Amino acid sequence: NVNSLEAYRIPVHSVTETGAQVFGFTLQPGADTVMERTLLGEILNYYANWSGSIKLTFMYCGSAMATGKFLLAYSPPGAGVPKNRREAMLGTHIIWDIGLQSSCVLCVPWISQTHYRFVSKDIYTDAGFITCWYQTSIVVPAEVQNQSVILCFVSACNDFSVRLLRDSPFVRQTAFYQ
Amino acid sequence: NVNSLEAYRIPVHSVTETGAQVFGFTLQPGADTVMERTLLGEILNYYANWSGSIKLTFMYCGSAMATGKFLLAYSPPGAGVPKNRREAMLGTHIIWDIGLQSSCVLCVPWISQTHYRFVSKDIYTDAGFITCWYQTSIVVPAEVQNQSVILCFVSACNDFSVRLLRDSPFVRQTAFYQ
Amino acid sequence: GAQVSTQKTGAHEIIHYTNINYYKDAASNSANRQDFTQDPGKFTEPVKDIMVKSLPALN
Amino acid sequence: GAQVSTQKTGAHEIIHYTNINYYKDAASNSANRQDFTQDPGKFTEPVKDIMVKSLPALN
Amino acid sequence: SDRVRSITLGNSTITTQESANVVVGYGVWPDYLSDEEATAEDQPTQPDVATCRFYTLDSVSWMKESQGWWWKFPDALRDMGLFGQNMQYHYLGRSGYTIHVQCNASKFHQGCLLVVCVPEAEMGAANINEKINREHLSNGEVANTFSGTKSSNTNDVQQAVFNAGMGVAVGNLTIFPHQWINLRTNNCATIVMPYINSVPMDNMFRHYNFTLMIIPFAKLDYAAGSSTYIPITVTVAPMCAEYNGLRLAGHQ
Amino acid sequence: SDRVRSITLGNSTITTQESANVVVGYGVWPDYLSDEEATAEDQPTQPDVATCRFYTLDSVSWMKESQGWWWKFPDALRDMGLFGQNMQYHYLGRSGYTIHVQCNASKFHQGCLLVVCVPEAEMGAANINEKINREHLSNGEVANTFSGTKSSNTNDVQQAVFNAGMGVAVGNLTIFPHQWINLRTNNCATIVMPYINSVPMDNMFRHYNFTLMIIPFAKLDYAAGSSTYIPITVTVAPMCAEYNGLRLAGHQ
Amino acid sequence: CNRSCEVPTRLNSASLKQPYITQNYFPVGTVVEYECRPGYRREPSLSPKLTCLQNLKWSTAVEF
Amino acid sequence: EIYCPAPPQIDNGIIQGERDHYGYRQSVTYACNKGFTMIGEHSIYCTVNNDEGEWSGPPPECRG
Amino acid sequence: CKKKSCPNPGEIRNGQIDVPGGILFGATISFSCNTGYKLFGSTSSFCLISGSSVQWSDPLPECREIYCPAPPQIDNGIIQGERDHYGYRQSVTYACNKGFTMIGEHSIYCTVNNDEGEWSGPPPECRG
Amino acid sequence: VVRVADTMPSGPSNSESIPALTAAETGHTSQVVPSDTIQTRHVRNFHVRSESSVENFLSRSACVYIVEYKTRDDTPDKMYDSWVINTRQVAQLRRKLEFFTYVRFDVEVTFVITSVQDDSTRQNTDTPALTHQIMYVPPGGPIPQAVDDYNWQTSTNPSVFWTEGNAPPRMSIPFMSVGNAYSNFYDGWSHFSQTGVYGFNTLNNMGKLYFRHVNDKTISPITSKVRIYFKPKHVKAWVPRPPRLCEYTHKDNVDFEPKGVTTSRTQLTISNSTHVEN
Amino acid sequence: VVRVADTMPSGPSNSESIPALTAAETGHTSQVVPSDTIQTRHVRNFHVRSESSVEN
Amino acid sequence: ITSVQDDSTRQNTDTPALTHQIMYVPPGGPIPQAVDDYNWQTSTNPSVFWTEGNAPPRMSIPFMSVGNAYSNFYDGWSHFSQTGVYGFNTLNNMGKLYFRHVNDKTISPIT
Ligand SMILES: CCCCCCCCCCCCC/C=C/[C@H](O)[C@H](N)CO
Ligand SMILES: CCCCCCCCCCCCC/C=C/[C@H](O)[C@H](N)CO
Repeated sequence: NVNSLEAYRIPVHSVTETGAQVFGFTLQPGADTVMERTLLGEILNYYANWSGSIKLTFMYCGSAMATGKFLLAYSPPGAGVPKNRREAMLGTHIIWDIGLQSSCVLCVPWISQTHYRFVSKDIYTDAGFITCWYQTSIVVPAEVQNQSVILCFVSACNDFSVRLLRDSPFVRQTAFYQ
Repeated sequence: NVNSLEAYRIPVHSVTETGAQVFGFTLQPGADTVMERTLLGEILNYYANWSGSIKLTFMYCGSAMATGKFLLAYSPPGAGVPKNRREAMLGTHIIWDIGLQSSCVLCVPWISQTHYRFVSKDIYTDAGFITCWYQTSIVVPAEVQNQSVILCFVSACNDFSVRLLRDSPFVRQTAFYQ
Repeated sequence: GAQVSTQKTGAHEIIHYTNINYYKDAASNSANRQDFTQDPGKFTEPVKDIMVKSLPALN
Repeated sequence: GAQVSTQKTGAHEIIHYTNINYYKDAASNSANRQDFTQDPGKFTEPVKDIMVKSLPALN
Repeated sequence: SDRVRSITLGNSTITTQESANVVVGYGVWPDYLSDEEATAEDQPTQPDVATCRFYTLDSVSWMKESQGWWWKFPDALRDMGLFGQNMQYHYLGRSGYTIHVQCNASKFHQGCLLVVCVPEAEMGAANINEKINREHLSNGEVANTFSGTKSSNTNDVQQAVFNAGMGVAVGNLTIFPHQWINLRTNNCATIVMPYINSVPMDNMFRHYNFTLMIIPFAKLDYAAGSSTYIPITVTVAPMCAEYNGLRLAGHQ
Repeated sequence: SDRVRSITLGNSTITTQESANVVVGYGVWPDYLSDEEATAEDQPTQPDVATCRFYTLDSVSWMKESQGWWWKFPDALRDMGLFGQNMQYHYLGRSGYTIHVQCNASKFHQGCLLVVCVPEAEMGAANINEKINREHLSNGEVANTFSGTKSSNTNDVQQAVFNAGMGVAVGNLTIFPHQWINLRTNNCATIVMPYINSVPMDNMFRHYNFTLMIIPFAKLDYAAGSSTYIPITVTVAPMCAEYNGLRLAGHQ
Repeated sequence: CNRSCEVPTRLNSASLKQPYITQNYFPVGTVVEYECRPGYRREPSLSPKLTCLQNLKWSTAVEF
Repeated sequence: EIYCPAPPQIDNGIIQGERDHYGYRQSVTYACNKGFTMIGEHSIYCTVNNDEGEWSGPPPECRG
Repeated sequence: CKKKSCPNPGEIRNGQIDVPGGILFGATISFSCNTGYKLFGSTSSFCLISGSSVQWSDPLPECREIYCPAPPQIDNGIIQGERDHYGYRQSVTYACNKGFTMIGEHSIYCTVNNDEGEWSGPPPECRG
Repeated sequence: VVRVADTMPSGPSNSESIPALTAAETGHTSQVVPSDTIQTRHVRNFHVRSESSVENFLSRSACVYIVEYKTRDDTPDKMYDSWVINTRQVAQLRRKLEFFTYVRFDVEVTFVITSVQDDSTRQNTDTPALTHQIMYVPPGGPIPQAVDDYNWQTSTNPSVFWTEGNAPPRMSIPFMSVGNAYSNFYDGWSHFSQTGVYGFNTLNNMGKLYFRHVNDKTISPITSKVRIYFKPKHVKAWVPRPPRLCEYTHKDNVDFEPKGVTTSRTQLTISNSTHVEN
Repeated sequence: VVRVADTMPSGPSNSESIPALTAAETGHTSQVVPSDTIQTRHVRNFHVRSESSVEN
Repeated sequence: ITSVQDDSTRQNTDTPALTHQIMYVPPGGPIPQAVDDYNWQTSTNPSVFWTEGNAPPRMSIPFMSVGNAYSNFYDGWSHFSQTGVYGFNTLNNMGKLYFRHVNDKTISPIT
């Protein structure tokens, strides 16, 4: 789905059993493959240190008759990835009720021991995990499409900062362009 | 007529049909062949940018019994060269009546999108066209010579400016002069 | 005709430097690496009828 | 014995420079590239009985 | 001297050195329509200097036996730049006019012209109870020509100079704003017509506002050796033009 | 409620009842060129409300597997009444724009659109080192259409949605003034672009100012029995337009 | 004896396939193709091909 | 379309750019040879009188 | 001396001519046909030398019109106003007979992919 | 800072004021502002006639000449060189200075010295750094005749020494003239009887430069060439003059081949292009 | 010297004030301070957006 | 600027210090066609000389553009008829640099 517009479409539908899940990735805006080539991640790859909070916005692009609740959760590192919904509700979560305001904001705060983390991968500055959980279900009436799509956004807060100018690991040149 | 004083003599006579024409050139004081080796054009060839308005003065050097009217017109670029007198009267023109004041002034203003144009030729800073039209005719009495001569002058206004010192493309040397 | 500014220094623990311009053109001067202002209100919040962020901002 | 002038700069958006003369002769000094005055009234309009430019200036 | 006049409109300028007195209108100068005499309700288009400027029509040749020429002026300016373009997109329009007629000769020449602006010059047909084609009334920027004898072309205007097309004595046409171009002393044919109608705005195509006529009363006459080709050039400007009722492109 | 908005320009008015917030520009409102940043010397033509009004472009049909459409807006308004006529007679011109994109469905429908105005969206060619025809960049009021797979039509634009023609990540196009038409809740696609260029006035034909793109990220999806034909209508207005350098009629 | 390129760019994770690994004389417009070395695996977002350009130098080849 | 007839040739003189057909409002300009002097107007033009093509005047003449 | 000028290339009907560097000796012009139109012949000419003057190296090319093939007939349903030829951006609207129900989109339209006419999707179907 | 003049707004006009009708017969350039013929707008213009001043036009490091001399020649005359100082053997600075009839300035003078090893059999050497002497001889002084002449001992004449590898030599020179200004053009004779030499050659009288290697005769020939770069500064100029059309032929007169006025055309009117097709 | 913005302390909340529920459909980036969703503490932050300026 | 002695038979020399010239030609000026061309005499064109072993050459250049700013992207054509060249290549127009050795022809090649 990389070679399509399906990379941005997160599937959501009605599930025959709750306690479930939707997705998850690792909070590394410039090391993780998910938010690597994003606007924040490409500004952030010319640097080598970062600091501050990170926002996540989830636009539910489904029908107006559809409704449901989600569990948007952040887990600081030190333990593993949570495997249940009840392990992920011990973290920093918000329960999102879909309604007339079709989007919500998960704010990932700055929980660290150092003032800075590396924009590349080291084990000393691990940053946590972001998971989303089917909490209840998707409930639709008759003659309404069950399978809908969530879109996820990312940006930075007003306390975000970058520090060490380096060259980006994505530019590559073999010969002069002529 | 380059190798004579006939380069400066513009012919004018009585024409058997009006709606006509007299001459025309391209407003490039240092690129166009007409005003290339002029005083303004030779000051202007040591530079590479110019700006400001340009004057044109037309001394009618004919008899004192001769009379007639002309259409002195400037056409900003974007369309082609006008081919009628009615296409050239859509521009910036003045109608010149020959009388006791034997000369008139066509003032070419600064109609541009940039502050500067190049004194050499590029397509991005085209500057327009200068044409003169038999509007009516030359009317003379008996035993008076029909064929007379217009002289054209050029100078610059009080808002004219030149910018980039370069060497002139007209100096050429092969060996030392001894 | 010198001018004295502050040096970039650490926090939680005002050193000055001096500067003289030697050339007649302003393109010759050293680069201005000490302007830290910003205004991200034309890219974020680029709307009409400015929102409140506590109201629903709809209906 | 220094002297402080203004640098040549752009318009629509007063920077100073300093100058010291080191040699005893005035032919040694740097060139005066900042005099922008003019008076084109001896080459243009070089006549007697100064015209008005709105009158016919004849008869 | 008062023989010299400059006239500046838009990006166009006319200089004359043998003017006599610039003739100008019924005493009234053109001005935009007030909102106390107005009828249409939407905002007018006072376009710019892009219409209020001089346009040069075609030249007619004055020979020894020429009789007279005429134009119809809201219709003659129908392909003259953005002015004509506004005519094709609006329903109602309104303007005064600065007409400047030029003609020159030498001092060994003789002959006299009459230049009249006639409002509502409704022409009569050559054969009596028969229609007139529009191409015989107004031919755009191209002049129609009077004759000396009575004319009998089909679907055409009765063109005798001594009745001026309308059916009056041609020496009585000095009741309208006019001048003379006596080749002894003139070139100053202005007539700055105001807007003259019986309604505050009008359609440019369906109505002709006035008619310019250039009739030589003392014919052109010269000795052998002088210039035999003497053109007459008519230049015309709209003044305080405005437009109303914008819709699709009109009737060509 | 703040879901309702009226927009009045000239003799045209748009009412919407499911607006969300009318999106408008870089924070800057369009205004006429000041005479302290001006370059050209003759008097500008601020024409009237005759250009500052809404024009409706063609409608494109949003199917289940549609990918995206684009326009080039100084060039798309080239036959839209007197606006386009001023483009053909002047050399320099300048305007902001009020773009209002409309699209509607029912509450049993789902799907989401992105509406971006991109300044200087220089498109890349399908085959690499080869010219592009002008008809493939801008087709007037008629939209060009992106694809899903890479394209290899000769003298044509590389049209993949996931690179947006320009060669970037398509999720990064929210850096430009934009909206979303989520069919759950929207119709309010304004973008009131100011004049954005690197020169105070520019040519309308030789330069394209910006590019409107309507890309569905969450595709249109409905159950059997709903209306399958869902059009998308784009309406566009010039604001504070002015024109300069009048000459003969231009390049069609 | 036309113009020819050099040996294609030696990558530390890919080797040439086997019409191209032996033969010299690469003219202009020649495409060559790489395979994953043992033991590596393909990255699907990159196409492992190299075109030799007009100036007798290959296109940029980084890590396939 | 109404046409004037063929324009009359003058003695000792030619027509500058003689067209094959002459419609309404169109003129012929008469030149004159070396050693001859024009008399009268240079050009006559085409008229319609009684729905009939007709030249407006007599052609000029060159004496010398 | 100075360069000679080749003749003015003029126009291609339903195509462009791109003249980046004038039409002097040693120039290059390029050729491209519009949307829905296909180029047949030459893509470029040079202002070469020909005898005692300069001429263009290739003759003027031609822009033929691209057509999608005949639209597929659906079972139990006709086409509203079926045209004989279908060019670019043009669509067929499928109707449906009495006693039958449409499934899917009504209309498909004509596309060009790899310089080739092609309908955009499958035609619909009427079950009843 | 002296900006250029601005454009003022105007409107319609119908009066006996005629700025377009002038008399060019009275030696007089008309001063028609563009707001007098067309209707203009208010333009606040911020341009400066800065880089068109005579200082900013002439104060660039121009040149005058190239000079060649060797360090091992069998003939003793090619071991040093000399140059009688004028500014009229290179056409660019000559034409630029001959825009004006009188000039008055100081000169900043720079030398650019480059040495090339000549061709010989024993071409593999170990040569130390060459050292050059540039001696100026004022008008009338004694001239050297060899490289080991004792006239090079520069006790009163100003001379400059230079070592290979450093910054180039540069020195300033005041207004060294006997009149009130320099003469670009002199319409007269040297003798009172209107005989002798004609033109500007009577007034040059600047003395001359002499160039040698300070080192002794090397074991392999090396040719050195020094380029004299003249650069005027502190400039005043009087009674301007048209730019020259024809090409220069010699350095001591103004003699020329008659060249036409400009480049030709094929016809006196313009039109649209008649090349290839649509 | 223009430091980055600080974090303010907060507490429990039960009201009709909803900073998390926004509309991303209005071209608008939400400006949720981290003290609006979780209970935070007073952080006096001393970081400078210095080396991210367009000159630097 | 770095120089490498090329490969030849007579490779043992005694070469003095190389001197370089970098001449800038503004857009429209005359171009050199050889190393002994007289267009290198830099009377109005700015040129920089450099000797082997010193600090590298460095000079400052003002905002040399005809518009109000530089353009990274241009969505338009060179000709008014929407033909010609497309993109940012219409607006480059910076002139060009020319590079030579000030010395005469050596007895061994050095690149
Ligand atoms: C040891 C270094 C001394 C260098 C001496 C070289 C220059 C000394 C002579 C003065 C230069 C005069 C400049 C040219 C004079 C006038 O401009 C010309 N006659 C042109 O009219
Ligand atoms: C003798 C030394 C002179 C050196 C001259 C070299 C540079 C002179 C040219 C000016 C450089 C312009 C910098 C690049 C311009 C813009 O950024 C590009 N168009 C990118 O948009």
